[PDB]
Formats: sequence, C-alpha cells, structure tokens
Amino acid sequence: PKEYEWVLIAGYIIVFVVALIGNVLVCVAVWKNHHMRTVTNYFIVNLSLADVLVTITCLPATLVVDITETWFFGQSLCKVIPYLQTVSVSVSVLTLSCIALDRWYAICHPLMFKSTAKRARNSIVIIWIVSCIIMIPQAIVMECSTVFLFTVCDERWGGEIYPKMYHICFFLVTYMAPLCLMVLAYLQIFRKLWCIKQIRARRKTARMLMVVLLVFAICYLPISILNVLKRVFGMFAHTEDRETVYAWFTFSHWLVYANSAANPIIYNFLSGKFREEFKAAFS
Amino acid sequence: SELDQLRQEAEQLKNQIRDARKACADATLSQITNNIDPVGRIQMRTRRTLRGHLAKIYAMHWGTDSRLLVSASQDGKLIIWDSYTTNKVHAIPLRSSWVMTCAYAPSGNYVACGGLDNICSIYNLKTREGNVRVSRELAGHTGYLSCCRFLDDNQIVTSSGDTTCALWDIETGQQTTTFTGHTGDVMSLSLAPDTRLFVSGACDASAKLWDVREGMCRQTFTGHESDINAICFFPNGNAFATGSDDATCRLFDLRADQELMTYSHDNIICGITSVSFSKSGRLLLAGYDDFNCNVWDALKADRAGVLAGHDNRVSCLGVTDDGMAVATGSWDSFLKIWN
Amino acid sequence: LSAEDKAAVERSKMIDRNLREDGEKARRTLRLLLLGADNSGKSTIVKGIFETKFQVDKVNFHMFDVGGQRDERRKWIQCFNDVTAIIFVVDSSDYNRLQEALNDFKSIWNNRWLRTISVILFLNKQDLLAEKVLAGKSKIEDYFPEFARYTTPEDATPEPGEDPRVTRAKYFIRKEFVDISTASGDGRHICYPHFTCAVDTENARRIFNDCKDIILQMNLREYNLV
Amino acid sequence: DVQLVESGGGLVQPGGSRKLSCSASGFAFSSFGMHWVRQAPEKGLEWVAYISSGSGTIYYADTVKGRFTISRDDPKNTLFLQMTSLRSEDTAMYYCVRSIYYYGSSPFDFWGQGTTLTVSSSDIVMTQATSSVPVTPGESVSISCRSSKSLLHSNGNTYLYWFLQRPGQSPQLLIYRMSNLASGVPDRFSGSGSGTAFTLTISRLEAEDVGVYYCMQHLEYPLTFGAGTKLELK
Amino acid sequence: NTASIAQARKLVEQLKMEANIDRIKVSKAAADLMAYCEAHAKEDPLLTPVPASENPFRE
Ligand SMILES: COC(=O)N1CCC[C@H](NS(C)(=O)=O)[C@@H]1CO[C@H]1CC[C@@H](c2ccccc2)CC1
Repeated sequence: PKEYEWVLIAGYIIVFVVALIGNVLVCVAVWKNHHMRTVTNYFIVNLSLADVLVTITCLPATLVVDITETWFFGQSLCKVIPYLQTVSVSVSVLTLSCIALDRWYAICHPLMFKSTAKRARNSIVIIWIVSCIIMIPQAIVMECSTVFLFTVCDERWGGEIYPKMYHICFFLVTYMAPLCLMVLAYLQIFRKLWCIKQIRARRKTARMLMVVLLVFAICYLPISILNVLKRVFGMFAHTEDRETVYAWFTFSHWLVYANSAANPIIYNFLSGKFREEFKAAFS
Repeated sequence: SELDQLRQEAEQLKNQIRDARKACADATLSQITNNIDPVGRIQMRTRRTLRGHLAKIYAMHWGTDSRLLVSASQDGKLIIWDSYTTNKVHAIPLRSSWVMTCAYAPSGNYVACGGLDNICSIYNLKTREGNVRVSRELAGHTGYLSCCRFLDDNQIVTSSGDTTCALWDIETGQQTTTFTGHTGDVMSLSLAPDTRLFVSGACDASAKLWDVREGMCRQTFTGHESDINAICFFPNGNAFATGSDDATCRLFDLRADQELMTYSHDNIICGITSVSFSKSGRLLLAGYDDFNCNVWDALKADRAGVLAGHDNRVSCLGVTDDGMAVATGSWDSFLKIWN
Repeated sequence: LSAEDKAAVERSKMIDRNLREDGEKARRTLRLLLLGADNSGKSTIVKGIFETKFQVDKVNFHMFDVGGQRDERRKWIQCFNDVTAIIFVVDSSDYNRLQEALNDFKSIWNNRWLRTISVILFLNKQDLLAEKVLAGKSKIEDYFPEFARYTTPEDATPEPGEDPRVTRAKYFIRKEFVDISTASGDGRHICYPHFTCAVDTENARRIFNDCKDIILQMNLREYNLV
Repeated sequence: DVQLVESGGGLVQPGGSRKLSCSASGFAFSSFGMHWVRQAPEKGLEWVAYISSGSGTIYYADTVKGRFTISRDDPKNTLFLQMTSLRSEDTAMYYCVRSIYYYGSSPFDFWGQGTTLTVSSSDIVMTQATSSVPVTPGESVSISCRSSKSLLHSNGNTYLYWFLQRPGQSPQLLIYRMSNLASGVPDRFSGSGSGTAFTLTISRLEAEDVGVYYCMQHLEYPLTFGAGTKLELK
Repeated sequence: NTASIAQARKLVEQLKMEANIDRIKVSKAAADLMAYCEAHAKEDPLLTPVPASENPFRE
C-alpha cells in the first residue's frame, strides 16, 4: 500500500476526539440551559445523539476491520453491530434532510406557521421508525464466514437480484432522495435570500448555508458511489490488489467520519448567537 | 393670590409633620432586630408546575380553601387549578383578552377579573346549570383596572388607571364609594385582615390608607423613587410593605406613619412586580424582573433565599391562607408552587 | 385514585385539549399595535379599546386601536410587547406638531419593553403636505433649521415626478424619523417608512409585506442563521 | 329550569328490544356525565350503566353487561339506552341521573322523572339497618347504614350518598360524602360515620320527610344501593 | 383655586388627625411587629420546616 499508517491513525483518533467533545458539549449545553430548548434545537440534539452513536459504534470496529481483514466478534455481534451502525448513519442523514426542510419552511413560507414541538417530535419518531424498518435486511442478511485464517462478515443472498434491488433501494434512500431534498431546500433559500448591511449579512448567511450542503455532498459521495459500484454493478469481484480497494474504503469511511465530526461544529457552534449562549450557559 | 398662601401653608404642614415623625423616631428597626437570631438560609423547592396556559400570565389569587387557584393570561382564559392534583376545575373564556387582575371571593362562589377594558367582570362559579356564567359587568371606571379584591362577597374594591379607587355594590352594580387623592395611576390594592381598612399604591411613589366605610383618605406615605407596583399588609394588619419600580421594597407602619425598613441590594437594579407576606409575616417575598423572586426577611432586611426557575418576567405572587404553599406566576405561562 | 378522581382527571384532560386547540387557533394569527397623535387617520389607515380584523392572502391580522385611555401610555404598554409590529402614524402635513411626533416616536423606539419590536411608520396626508408646500405660504425651514442645507438624495420615489421641492421635503421628513430610529437599537428592530395618502387604500399589502420581513428576520435570528 | 323526560315505555315480550331516551334541557349537557338507575317495584334502586362526558369511559353493571348499549348525543342533549335480550328481571323503573365530577361537585344532584318498562311473563354490599320504623313529627329519627368495605379513600374523601324518595316521586340527593348538604335541602339533615359504619340524622321531621331512605357508595364501580329504610307517619 | 383649597383642607384634616392621635413610638411599633412574628413563627410553615407527612404537596 502506502506509507499512511501512522498519519491515518492520528487522523482517526483526532476525528474521534473532536466529534465526541463537540457532541457532548452541545448535548450538555442544551440539557443545562433553559433558554435554548426549542424546536430548532430538538433536531440538533437528535443529530448530536446520532453522531455520538456513530462515533461510539462504527468508528472502532470499522477502523479495526480496515486495518486487518479480521472480524474479532461473534455471530450475535456480527448480526447486531452493523444494524446499529447503519441505522445511526441513516437517522443522521434523515435528520440533516429534515433540518433542511424545516429551514426551508421557516424561510420561504414564514406566514404559514409550522415547526411546532409536536410536529418536530412526530418527524423525529417517523425518521427513527423508517430507518429501523428499512435496516432489517441489514440486520438479517449479515453472516460471518471463516476463510482458510480469515474471518470477515459478508452478506449471503438467495439470488443475484435481491441484493441488487435492496442495495439500489439503499442508495436511493440514503443519498438520492435526501440529497435532492437538501439541494432543493437550500437552492430555494439561496434564491429567496440573495435574489445595505442587512443584505450583506444575509448573503453571508446564504453562503454559510450553502457550504453545509457542499461539505455533506463531498463527504458522503465516495462511500455511496463505491458501495453502489461494488454491490449492484458487481465491480471488484475478482480483485488481485485488495490493498487499493481497502484503502479506498478506509478513505471513504474517514470522509464520513470527518463529516460526522464537523456537523456539530458547522451547524451551530460557529454561529455567534449559539456561541454566546453556550458561553453564558457554562461560564 | 391665594395660591402662594396655600402653597406656603402646605409646605409648613409638610415640615411640621416631618418634624413630628422625627420626634417619634427614637430607634431603628434594623438596630432593634440586631439582637434577634437571623432567619438563616432557606431552600424551598418546586413541588408542582401548572401547565396549560399558552400566553403571558398577568395575575393569580389563592383560594380561601387553600387549594383552588385563579390565573389570568393574555390568552383570554381564566383557569382554576386544583393545586393538589393540578387538575383544571374550570376554564372561563374572557370577552376581552387584556386582563391584568384576578380575584377569588372568600365564599368561593365568585371570581373577578379585569384589565384594559375598564370593566370588572364577575363570574358565578357555583350555579345549578353546571357552567360558569357572567354575574355582573361593573362599568364606571375611566381607566384600566389594576387590582380587584372581594369584600365579604358583597362589596368589591377596584383600582383603575384614572388615579382613583372605588367600592362597588355587586347586587346593583353602582359605586357606593369613590376614593380620590392619587395623582398617578393606581396600581395595587390590599384589604387588611379586619376587612375595614385598605391601602393602594400608585404611579406617584405614594401609598395611601383609605377608610372604606367613610371614603376619605386617612393616611399617606411617601419616599419611593418611582412607580409603585404592589402592596400587601402585614398579617397583624397594623403595617404593610410596598414594592416599587426603583428596585427596592419599603416597609410602612400605619401607626408610626414612617418608613421602617428598606429592602434593596447593590446587585438588584430591576423593577418589582409583586409582593407578598408569609403566614407569620416573618418572610417577605418579592417578584423581580430578573426572572426570579427573592425571599426577604421582614426583620433583618437580608436575602434568606432565591426562587428561580422562570425563564421570563415574574408577574404575580401569592401565599395561601394556610401558609403551606407559594404560587409564582410569570410571563412564560407557567405557574410554579414553592414550599 | 377513586372514581371521582378519575372522572376529574378525564375532565381536566378534556379542558386541556380545548385549551390547546384554542391556543393553536390563536397562534395561527398576527397582532399589531396602533399608535399615533390626533388627526392622524389611524382608524382610516386600513379600510374599551377599538380592535380591527383584516385578512391578507389567507393571513388575518388584529389591530388594537387604543383611544379609551388618556395620554398616559407608559404603564400599560407592557401588554403590547409580544406583538408582531407597531404601526406609528404621523400627520406630516402640519409642521407645528412634528417635533411632538418626533419626541413621541423616540420614546416608543427607546421604550424598555419595546426593545425587540419593529416599528412601521405611516407618514399620512401626503396630498395635504404636497399642496401645503406647493402653496409656499408655510415653509419647513421656519421650524427646522436643518432643512436649508439638506439636499435631495437624487432618488425619485414617485413615478409621475412632481415638483422636486415636494420630494425633497418628503425625504427630509422621512430622514428625520430614519435617523432617530437608527441612532440606537442594536439592530434588533428596524423601521419601515411609508408615504400614505389620505384616500390611499394600498396599506394592507404594505403591512403584509412588512410583517413578512419581520417574521423572516425573527426566524433567521432564532434558527441560529446569524 | 333543569328538566329530564324519558320515553320508551310500554309492554315488551321477553327476548325483544326497545330504545329508551332521556332528554336533557336547561343545563350544559355536554359537561354532565349521566347514569341509569333501575328500581324494581318491590326491591329498590339498582345501578345499570354510566356514560362519561363527551362519550368517554363507559361502565356497565355485571348483571346486564354485554346486553345493553348506552349512547350519548351531545348536540341533541339526549340519552340513548338500547334494550336487548329482554327478560322478566328487567321489569322495573328506570331513571336517568345527572352527574358531574370536579373538586367540589355534587355528582347526583338531579334525577329524571323515570320511565316504566314492563315485561310480560367482587362487589360492595350494603345492608340497610331497617325497612320500616314508625315516626312522629317533631322528634329526631336517625337512620344508619353499613358497608362491606371501608369507604374512606386515601385522599380523605368518603363516598357515601343519601337519597330520599317521596311516595310517587323521583329520589333526590340529601347528603353527598356523608357531610355536605345538597343545594336546596333544608338544614335539618346531617350525616356522620367512619370506616364501614354510618348514620343519617334528621333534627325534626315534617310532613315532607315521609319516604324511603337509601344509602349508596361511590368508591368503586359498580355502584350499589342499600335495601332502604321507610319512615311511616304515626 | 378650588383644587388648591380642597388639597389644603385634606392636608390639614389628615395631618391634624394623625398628629392628635396616639402615635406609637418606633421602638414600641417594632416591638409589636417582633412579638407578632415570634408568636406566629411556630405556626407559619414556610419558616419552620414541616415533615412531608403533613405537607400536602408531597410527590
Ligand atoms: C461499506 O460499509 C458498509 O456498508 N458497512 C455496513 C455494515 C457495517 C460495516 N462495518 S463493519 C463490517 O461492521 O465493521 C460497514 C460500515 O458501515 C458504517 C455505517 C454505515 C456507513 C455508510 C454506509 C453506506 C452509505 C453511507 C454510510 C459506513 C460506515
């Protein structure tokens, strides 16, 4: 491969530290402060909980599997841990999409008042339910196999059409529809805002809103594209140099991990009102 | 011109009454209480939270059975709380949503409210029809009402924003007595435990004692810096404390005709919204604009404790006749019972 | 719990449901505050305390015209501090009371309980001002020493393009209110100047648009988009 | 102004059907729960069913559970009772009772006229002390009731009720929770007692106090009545 | 001025009644207030903590 072992390990541990610290600080600030508990912060707390779950569960196991092609866990753990991993990823993505939709409602249609606490709770529970119900295939089609020496979890399917259809459904529910929703909402917001100090700060807000969509798309494109190519197109079936594909998977996982670390920062931590509210809550 | 003579006579009267007050001031309350064991630290905890209001709460009044409540909000709803079980016994809609006062009759049959409509409405709670009806709409005030009290379920004392108070006859609805003498808007009322004397504060930094039977002002106290917001008698009925917008509470005595104590702190620069006394009068409670209510000691003029937990302006306070509970309304639509 | 207690809890649940429904219906609307001096046409801006209800684009409003109470307004203004916006109407035709209007506007703008409420200005009686300054009998400079050295900002608001002295006069009067508003406030609330004729009826749309911006600004601040 | 009129009488063969209707007027019907109380000519009052406010919780008696249907129509201010699987036991007098429950409410203050239904051919048990005792006006007569279980709840409220039935007239509420006199009842009646022993005390009797007295419990469903004490003028 | 005359009469009547009455000294008034506080300090629940067995607002 490449001489990237120590730097990759340092990057992974840095992502772990920053994500965990940011999420716990946001959660503690919202839980302790009483002037911050609102509809716009309920989704933030949901995102922070999902990101904590992501960093706790899939970070160590994924790093270990990427470093060494060995699964150090039993059948029950192989059946359960991927379920939690992918449902956390899905609920995080759906939370991002719903935040984008809520912001679009708050901006483009302010007169028709929505985004009540009841509506936010209903959206959260529907997101959790849909993620859990869609991830049951991943729960049940996970098996561990011993190769003569080697032990890695792999999916066994009763046919060559069921895995392809399920994984195209996975792609369209995890990237296609959420990405379209977010890009449509943010394009509408950008149009309504951009198209004299008030206008300058409004354009600043518009650009800071667009960069969130940009970073989400950049950090979740590679994993989705590689998963699609590997699963439904049958690519990388008979590979001689598994080092290249494993390095690509490690890089895509690290991109997802960096996005999960950055989200608690990029949505609210750098905003002035939230920053001063956090300072008042703690200091 | 008689104006100069009358002004000089008034100035002479003020000087001689100041000298007379100075003559009786042979001691100070803070020095007399220096030898008494302090109240110490008091830690009261919220016991119940009465949710259901969806707008700013402006007034509250404990029931005489020490269990029922009345709360008024700009939502336009009057809600009676079973304080032990937090159940809403009644929900009374209001024709005018801008209400700044409420009152619960001593007999419990009637409840009153009023505000920026110049009408003091009376609701009959206990009727055989099963609902809550409008008994009397009391009109005659030319200003917004500030506080209403029930006097033996047959007489009603109202103070409005036209610098006057009145006594009403509920059965006929005509004013049996009108109290005049204030120059600023009257903001509070309080009936003494004898149900024979009452005082009112106004937006003039002046508190005046009125004889309700004769209708002519008996006493007058001055010394606050800004508008008066709330007044309550001491339980013994011979003294009363007032709360003003200049971030201080002053304790007045009816017999001594003097200020007796100043309740203020260097860190407190906010207005005062409501004042109440404990069962014994040892504890003085005040609802400030820093979203919290302090617990003053009526004899030591110190802060025995602080009541916090409201994330908006504290609007109304009250201590039940049993002395076992304190309800503190606020502008976040939440009533909290502290004991 | 006994049978009486269970039935009482059921009654309380029904009461709470009714209260929630009523609160939702109340929250689906916008409320404003109407203020101004005498002879300002506050009651005809939109065509105990007078209340007016109008609906624009499936959004209904409530104007609380206060005339029952006397000039004393410092103490009961606390009630109208959660309203969407405040409509401040000025009779700009009469130059004698403009200083009183400026002083009155400044107090409301700097009011402690009104520190987060946007104020909408309606400089009424534009036609009366136009004819009054066209006659030339009364000159604004007699009352305002700053009117002489003030110059037109070379922006033409009216389409027909009348006498620029009228345009210069209108902009200067509007500039006074704008400067008073922008002297302080920290940017939490902003002013929305307007020029309304006595017979003008295009006022609800201006109110509707201004309320839309105010709610949009409120959402931007609360949604941490700043 | 409070009126309750019933309908649905006549003669019915066993196994048939009939619809009863209690019409309510003069009060807020939607805010009042309603009950059905059955009285046999030679037995006394007996509970049947109960409908809460706004068609809430519904309770039925054990002996009639699954055979009756009770319906409420708030816009029409009328009660509906469906009679199915008729038998000879159901030949009795049926009343509809107003009811309301809050902190200080009177839950049995009003009773309907009643309707006549003739058919051609655990629980808490309360025993009345006596069925017939002669009286003379001007003196005091005390009536006692007993219960198979203590009626004092953990909240301090006991749920004994006293009902007086004029000869040929619907029963009325005298005292609720053994200590509070209903509105309109003269201050000659009193009640006391603790645990399972209770007494009803009348200061001085008049010509209007001739009737049958019933003791009722409202601790837990189903509701039960006493046998009844009848006072005879002498 | 009638208002000035009315004000003067109100002041003279009020202040004559106040002066020619048993104005209690400040020390004696404070003693009375202290005595009332001490007397009812054994009956006011908020000052003397009460066990939860008697408190009706227990959770
Ligand atoms: C190819 O990656 C996988 O699809 N995985 C699923 C099963 C667990 C696998 N890790 S494992 C064998 O238990 O150690 C692996 C890791 O999934 C975590 C959570 C999901 C993330 C994601 C996946 C697709 C699209 C968008 C995001 C990737 C990281």
